[PDB]
Amino acid sequence: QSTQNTDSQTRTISKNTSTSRTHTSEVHGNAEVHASFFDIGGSVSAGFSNS
Amino acid sequence: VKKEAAEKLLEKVPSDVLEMYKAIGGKIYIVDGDITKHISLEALSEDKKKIKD
Repeated sequence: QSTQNTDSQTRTISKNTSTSRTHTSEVHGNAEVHASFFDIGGSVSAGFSNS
Repeated sequence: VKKEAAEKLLEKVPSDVLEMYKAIGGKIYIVDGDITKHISLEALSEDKKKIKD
């Protein structure tokens, strides 16, 4: 029979770097109905966002 | 909106720890032949043993 004892100390020094590039499109919509005592309106909107 | 970027959470791989235990090392011990000398006459004898009157 045999017994083994072991100790281990590890020093790990690590580097990392990164880039990233995002390209974002977007198409918005809107409708609106306004009402008053005597004033009524309506509105339609649309939006085109690049990024 | 703001992009996630994603730098990741996982660091390195187990494969280094896996390789650590993966150690095989050296096994078995010397046996059988050893040295072997030996010398004596317990096998056969030699002495005058005849019969007469």
